Amino acid sequence: PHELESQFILRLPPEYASTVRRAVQSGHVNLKDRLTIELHPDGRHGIVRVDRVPLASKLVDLPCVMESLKTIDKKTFYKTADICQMLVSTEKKFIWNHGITLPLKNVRKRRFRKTAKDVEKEVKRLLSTDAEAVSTRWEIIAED
Amino acid sequence: RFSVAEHQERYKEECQRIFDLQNKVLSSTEVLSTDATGRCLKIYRTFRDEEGKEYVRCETVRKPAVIDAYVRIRTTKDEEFHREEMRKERRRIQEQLRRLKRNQEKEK
Repeated sequence: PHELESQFILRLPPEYASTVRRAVQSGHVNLKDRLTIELHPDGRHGIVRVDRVPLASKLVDLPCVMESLKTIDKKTFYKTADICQMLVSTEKKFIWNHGITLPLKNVRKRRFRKTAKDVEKEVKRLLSTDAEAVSTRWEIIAED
Repeated sequence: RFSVAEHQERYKEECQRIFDLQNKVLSSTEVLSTDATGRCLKIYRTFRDEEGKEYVRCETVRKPAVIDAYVRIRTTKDEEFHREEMRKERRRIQEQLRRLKRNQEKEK
């Protein structure tokens, strides 16, 4: 079978980003030894090791949706993957408010329309507790 | 009292203005600085502990989002009056088949 590839964006500190960029544009396999990525079983924490120097990482959710688009002639572009996550290196904490481009900053707060009426999972847990019970008493309340 | 060119031109100009504001804001390379009832829900739960006990838990939900989803199920389950029903249907099919086999025996 075929499994859709999973692309994400890696953001590094600027000096380490310059060393990683120089090693990528060089093209040797020396970069392979220099750059490693260890993702912790939390799922939202990691180490990126640049030149064997550990950096602390967080996998965050991006507010917009990006899409990688490949081309052969630079006139027709084929969508290859959807990017929604970034492993910035240096829950509410795992949500990034800004977008990658310069015009998109504070997009989640300002350029996103918010419509409102985790919570569903809590309601399911409450229903399960009511089922495991015997007698349930309920009242919409006031200030108390 | 225009009902024709006025509405059409007004819509057209608002369209050009929005198109031109969006183009400018998006292509900007300027850096942007980082920046009804008022009623809660309370539930009382009765359970039996190991050995013999009958403790009762009173839990208050102050999240109006949890409230809405919670209540909507009860109101639905209150009007909803199933694995047990499926078992009953299998016990009906079992009886019908036996009756059919009795009918076959009567015919033969």
